[PDB]
Amino acid sequence: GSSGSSGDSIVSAEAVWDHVTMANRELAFKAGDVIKVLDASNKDWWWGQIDDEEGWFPASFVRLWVNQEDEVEEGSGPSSG
Repeated sequence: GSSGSSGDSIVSAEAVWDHVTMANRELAFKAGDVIKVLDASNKDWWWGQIDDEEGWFPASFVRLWVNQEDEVEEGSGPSSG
């Protein structure tokens, strides 16, 4: 047969940077695209689901929404005469 379940928690991450891919398989997106995490078996490998697009996206290149961490980095200095 086939059965099974698991905690009901939906995680939503946001592409921090453009993750280009030479292959179609990989779920490509642009900084901003919001992907819906379905399963997170691996430690740094989860399957994402986009409105039309679908595939697996890197967790090391995305920023979680329900994150409990705070980083300090903005960067500045455009130019100076």
